[PDB]
Amino acid sequence: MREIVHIQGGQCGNQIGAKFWEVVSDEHGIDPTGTYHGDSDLQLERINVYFNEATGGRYVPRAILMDLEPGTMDSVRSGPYGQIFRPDNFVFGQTGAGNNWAKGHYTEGAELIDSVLDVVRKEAESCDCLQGFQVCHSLGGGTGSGMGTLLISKIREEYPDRMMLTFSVVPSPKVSDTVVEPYNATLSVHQLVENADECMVLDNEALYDICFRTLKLTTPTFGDLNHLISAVMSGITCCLRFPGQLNADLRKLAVNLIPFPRLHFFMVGFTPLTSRGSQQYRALTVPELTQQMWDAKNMMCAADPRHGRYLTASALFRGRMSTKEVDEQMLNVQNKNSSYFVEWIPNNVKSSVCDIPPKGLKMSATFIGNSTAIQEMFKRVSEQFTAMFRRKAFLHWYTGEGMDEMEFTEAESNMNDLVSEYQQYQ
Amino acid sequence: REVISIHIGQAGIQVGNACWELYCLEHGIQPDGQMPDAFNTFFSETGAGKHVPRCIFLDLEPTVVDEVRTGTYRQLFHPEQLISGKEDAANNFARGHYTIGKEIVDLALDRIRKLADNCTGLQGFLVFNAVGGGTGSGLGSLLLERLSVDYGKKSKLGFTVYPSPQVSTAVVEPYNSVLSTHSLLEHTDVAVMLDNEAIYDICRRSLDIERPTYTNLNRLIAQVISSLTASLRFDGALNVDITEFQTNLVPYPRIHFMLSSYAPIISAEKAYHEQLSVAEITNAAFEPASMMVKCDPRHGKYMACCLMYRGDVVPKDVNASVATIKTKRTIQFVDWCPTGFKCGINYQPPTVVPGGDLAKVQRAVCMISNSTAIGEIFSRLDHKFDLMYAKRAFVHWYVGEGMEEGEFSEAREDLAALEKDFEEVGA
Amino acid sequence: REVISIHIGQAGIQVGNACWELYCLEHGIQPDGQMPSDKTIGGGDDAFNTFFSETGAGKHVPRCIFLDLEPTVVDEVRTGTYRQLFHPEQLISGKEDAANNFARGHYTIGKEIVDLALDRIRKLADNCTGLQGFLVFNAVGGGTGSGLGSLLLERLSVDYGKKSKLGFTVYPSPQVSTAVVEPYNSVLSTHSLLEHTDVAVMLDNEAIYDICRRSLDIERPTYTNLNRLIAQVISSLTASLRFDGALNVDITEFQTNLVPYPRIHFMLSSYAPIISAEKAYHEQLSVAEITNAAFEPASMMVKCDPRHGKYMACCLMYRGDVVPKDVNASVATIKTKRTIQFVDWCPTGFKCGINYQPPTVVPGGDLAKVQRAVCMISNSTAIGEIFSRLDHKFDLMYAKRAFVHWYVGEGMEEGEFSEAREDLAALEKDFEEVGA
Amino acid sequence: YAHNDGAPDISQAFQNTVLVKNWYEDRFQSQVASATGRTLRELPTHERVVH
Amino acid sequence: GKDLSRQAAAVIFPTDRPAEEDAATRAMYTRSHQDFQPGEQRRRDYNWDAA
Ligand SMILES: Nc1nc2c(ncn2[C@@H]2O[C@H](COP(=O)(O)OP(=O)(O)OP(=O)(O)O)[C@@H](O)[C@H]2O)c(=O)[nH]1
Ligand SMILES: Nc1nc2c(ncn2[C@@H]2O[C@H](COP(=O)(O)OP(=O)(O)OP(=O)(O)O)[C@@H](O)[C@H]2O)c(=O)[nH]1
Ligand SMILES: Nc1nc2c(ncn2[C@@H]2O[C@H](COP(=O)(O)OP(=O)(O)O)[C@@H](O)[C@H]2O)c(=O)[nH]1
Ligand SMILES: [Mg+2]
Ligand SMILES: [Mg+2]
Repeated sequence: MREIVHIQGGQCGNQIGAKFWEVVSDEHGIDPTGTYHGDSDLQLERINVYFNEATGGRYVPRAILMDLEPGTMDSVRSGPYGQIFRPDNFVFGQTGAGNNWAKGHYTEGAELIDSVLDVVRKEAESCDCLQGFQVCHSLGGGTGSGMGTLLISKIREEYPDRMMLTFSVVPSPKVSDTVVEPYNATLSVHQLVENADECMVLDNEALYDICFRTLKLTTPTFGDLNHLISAVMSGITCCLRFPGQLNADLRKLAVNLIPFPRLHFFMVGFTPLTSRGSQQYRALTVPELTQQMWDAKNMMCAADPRHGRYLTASALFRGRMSTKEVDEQMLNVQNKNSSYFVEWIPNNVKSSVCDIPPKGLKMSATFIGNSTAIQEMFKRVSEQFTAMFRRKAFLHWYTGEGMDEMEFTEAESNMNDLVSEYQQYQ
Repeated sequence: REVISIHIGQAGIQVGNACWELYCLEHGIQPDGQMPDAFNTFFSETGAGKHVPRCIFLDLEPTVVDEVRTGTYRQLFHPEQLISGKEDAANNFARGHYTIGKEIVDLALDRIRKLADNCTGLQGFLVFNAVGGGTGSGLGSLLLERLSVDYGKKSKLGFTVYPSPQVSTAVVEPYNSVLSTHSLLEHTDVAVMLDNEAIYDICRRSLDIERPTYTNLNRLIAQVISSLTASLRFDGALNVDITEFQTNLVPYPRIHFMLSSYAPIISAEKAYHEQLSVAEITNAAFEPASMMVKCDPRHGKYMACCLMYRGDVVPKDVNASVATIKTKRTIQFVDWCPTGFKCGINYQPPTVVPGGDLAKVQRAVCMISNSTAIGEIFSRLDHKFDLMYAKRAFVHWYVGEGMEEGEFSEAREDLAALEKDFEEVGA
Repeated sequence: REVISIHIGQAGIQVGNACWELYCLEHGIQPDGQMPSDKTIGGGDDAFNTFFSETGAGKHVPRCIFLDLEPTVVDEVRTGTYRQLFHPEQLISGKEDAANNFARGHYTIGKEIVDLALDRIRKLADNCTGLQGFLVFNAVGGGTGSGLGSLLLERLSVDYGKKSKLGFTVYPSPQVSTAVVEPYNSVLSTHSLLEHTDVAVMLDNEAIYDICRRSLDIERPTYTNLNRLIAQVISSLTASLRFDGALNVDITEFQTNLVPYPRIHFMLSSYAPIISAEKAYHEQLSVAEITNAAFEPASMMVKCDPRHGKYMACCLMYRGDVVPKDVNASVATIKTKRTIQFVDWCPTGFKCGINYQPPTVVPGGDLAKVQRAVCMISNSTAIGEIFSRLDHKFDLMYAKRAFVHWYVGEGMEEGEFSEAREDLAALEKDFEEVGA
Repeated sequence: YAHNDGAPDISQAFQNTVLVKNWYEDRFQSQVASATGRTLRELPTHERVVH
Repeated sequence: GKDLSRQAAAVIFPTDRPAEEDAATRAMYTRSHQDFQPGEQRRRDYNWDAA
């Protein structure tokens, strides 16, 4: 019916998407061999959104994997639910970028983007009515950021009417993996602010601290982080996949959360996240979900929302519940901490309800917050970018490839104008 | 994805003699060539049941070469992969660069040309040489020149053996080291320094091997090389390829010089003794008691770092350890680069060689960083070079071989330029 | 109607370890916390509600927080049989002990542990809806139960204040003692316990030892038996809230009916019949003998003599098969007797209470399930004699400045010593003034 | 800010038996791992991190 | 020979000797010397069957 085309770039994108197609296959109850094995017929009615029938109930995903190293493809085919992807959707170069936006945006794209454009085109016209695209990638790496943003720009030029979600992990100084993470981050976000519809900012700092303090795991490997991100993405798309008392599609979320075409950077939260040692302390009530949702320690971005103002927000509820308690709870949390919301928009909170909780769960909720405290993170990046660009550190591996320094000046300017307008609305 | 390695000189092929022993032991390849896909980046699988390495040994004296040809690894190495000249260059850059190079280098390059032809997904070249000698310096530089002419854009990882400040075996090694650096600047894309006094202090202090030979040095250097190619070879949680050192650690086209380090260098007894954790090995990889180059980074400022991890390593604790490093102030970074780290993790633990002195460790760290203490190295070498050049000593060897005063002068002022360079960037 | 219970110190949480065992047995709840599967609880389980808050389906978590600074005893609870009943988040544990040092327990470690205890007790009160009051458990002799306990009582009184705080403290015996500086720690405790708590009940140890020796015929009792019958006293006190009786009183009644003066709040407790299985068979149990039995010093919980004092007021909870006619007859016999004397301030010096449900004991043994029992909480002047006894032995050690260097090394000074000493003297003057 | 809130501990890690810092939660994980039969490390991410 | 035999360990900590069970003799000790184990009541010889 309404169709989502999933796109995954880079090492981060390939692994989080593997876990994403794992949990979605789980919710539609399809085995790792490709056949339905669920119980109720309620799951069969909305598998067109994510899978296509091939032969004998073989539901294969509508996904495009994209990278430059075969190691990502080996990690794809190694795990379970690694055999259900179509081998024609395993499009992949051979050389590798390796933390280089130039290589990811001018050379490797130049001969990889055409072939992925052929397959994503064949994938797009294979279905009838798109809802849009959903891309998960990174911003620190090269083959994710550069190749991803180039694809995003090119597919938005071809299909300007379809929606677009982008789950991008941003780097933090405390969890600082690469060295040229500012050069790739600034140039990517400068592409996103002009081309992407809306961006869900993620980072590993919040995810590690969440897994320490709220889950209390001793060894938080990547698979757990990927699953939490997967939980968020599944919670986002719950409404197209299942009926409810008040459905909300992605376009319905975009119009209720984007007041200005450049104010589309959200912070995200997911509930419930409790240590399985304390899973019996807590009950399952809407106020119990709300106190964990609006908490600052539960945002998936290293940005204190109490250091700014919520412009708008949206809450997606799953499971049988009572709408009265939902609305009065949102109203109460809006009136109590009244200073942390903006004044010239009343009723900043959009809510939605679908009637199917995720598997093994009884009632869940996903939080999308458009706050003005995201400029602290971009300032946290811009000051590093200024420190590098002052005397051109690491600059030649970019400039000697086809890029000029004017790209860096305009990316600097666009970022500074964005953080200024966020500060203005504060 | 493959990488071919070249070994130049008397040092180059002895390091290779220990390095390829490690590769056979890590991929379980018998010394006669057959196993009882991860190996495909080093051992091409000829015919049926036989792997034969992507390597070249070369030298001008046949002694150490046919010692390889008659060692344990007779059937393993291709008969002509090991190249051998007739007579030595004999601690003479000009002799190794103009007289004998002109007839050995052409056979070397039209040999690696068909090595590259058999290869498919070449990452690049990684070289092994010493600059104190003549064969490593002279035709090593001559080869690097013709490599840069032929391919150029392919990376050239250079693990070079500089002369130690105090401990020294030769006399003209200042001249040869200077003349080699003059070409090592604009030819190698990135270079790792390896002194011998630093490694001698390591084996004396940590390993407590009181009287070490070269083979102990070669063995743990091979351990370093294996720890930074483990990413290509095996699957890890976060693998970083060869083109990363190019990007994440070379801020300027003429600043590519890196101090290397390794931890834990621990014998068989201190292993059961010590509780190996990521915090202390990430700490121990920073004190100069564990640097492979005799210098003090206290006097310098770091520019970029890179950390390979092998074994049971989760990104949590490596992230916590580098956080404690960034918050410490005993070491310092330059202000013009805030994010001064790069990580990399591979799953397989480093294996041990029978009769070796290193123990089976759960996890290990190979740190490669850039600093300005290397600017201190070149100054300390240039000072004693001027000492000899003022009196024009030993010059008649080079001039009679074919060179003149110009190359001495221009290499002297080039090292002066590199000096001005490092002092300018460091502040 | 809900009441939350906090346990501070080594002694308090061991009493709670026995107390919650009794509660789950009274409401028939298995150690895991789920109800028995075979027996259906029914929709309106209001009785469990005062202590256990139903969460989700079939699980009851108590409204309690064990907290202490040494981790040993707390993690013994965490690894014992009641691992599943409390999950980790209420059992607050420090890193190192206060070590019998009121200063160390009130100023050194209290500064970082009390705030965590407070915003937890906030969330517990938020979960609650009809909060009747708090009740605390501590032994004033120790370091944690005295220091941080008083700090906790102070910040609770500045948080809520108006709600009643039933303090069940354990005083040091005159001759029986395990510590040395507990005179100092006790005096410094009462310095705050006088004006902070509302209704504070005293529990000695040697009196209980005499009880297990004489009536329970246990020749050598351990702490387990002490805490078991103390849990019986507490359960018999709150059974008026937990269960419907013919004549119910709530927790605010001791506030009005037992405390005639805002600073004179110290209550002697007693229980009857403390009886084994053999004596019960040989003894006919009725109300007149136990109403007597509740007044002899051989069945009190504090080693003092009510003969030398005069009663201020008395309160009698009856559990089991008790009709009002004969309890009225027995208290008539008491008020006409002359072996005990009341104050001329109150003619009507009694407060009765009847509940239908009989006492329940651990099935293993030590106590025969009886048809009826009584718990007496009175007010007299023998308590003033106890304080004077502790004040003398405090002054003896203070005159030579013994052990003072630990406190001043922690950061306290002679000012609070002298002012607490004169405060207790003021309490002695108040007792002697009201008793006349 | 909100997510820093702490200092990394310079301390060694014991097993789940010794009562050092996180033994309680780790003990529950290990218990359910023994109940199923597989080890603690080998577990589906959902089983380890969702309700 | 003597400090390798280490007789003092054996005399201070008699590991070779069986521990304190005295299953039935504890009853006769309680009967004769009135010395019970700590957490026990005094036990009369009541025929509870008759009642
Ligand atoms: N660490 C280490 N250094 C070595 C080894 N072999 C040779 N060297 C060093 O190489 C330096 C000089 O170069 P040589 O290897 O002796 O000879 P060369 O470089 O081939 O030059 P020619 O003698 O003309 O052939 C000496 O300072 C040695 O310390 C080795 O196996 N390990
Ligand atoms: N009734 C009863 N009293 C106890 C018990 N355990 C300890 N006490 C009393 O507590 C007094 C000392 O205080 P403790 O509770 O033991 O220790 P504390 O209050 O935690 O102070 P610190 O040891 O410094 O932490 C002793 O004199 C005992 O009389 C018990 O299990 N039951
Ligand atoms: N949460 C999460 N982050 C990842 C994962 N894999 C990589 N990353 C992050 O991605 C960043 C580096 O991206 P990179 O792999 O270089 O992107 P690419 O080279 O373009 O494919 C690092 O900061 C990692 O923290 C994963 O599985 N989960
Ligand atoms: Mg030589
Ligand atoms: Mg104590």
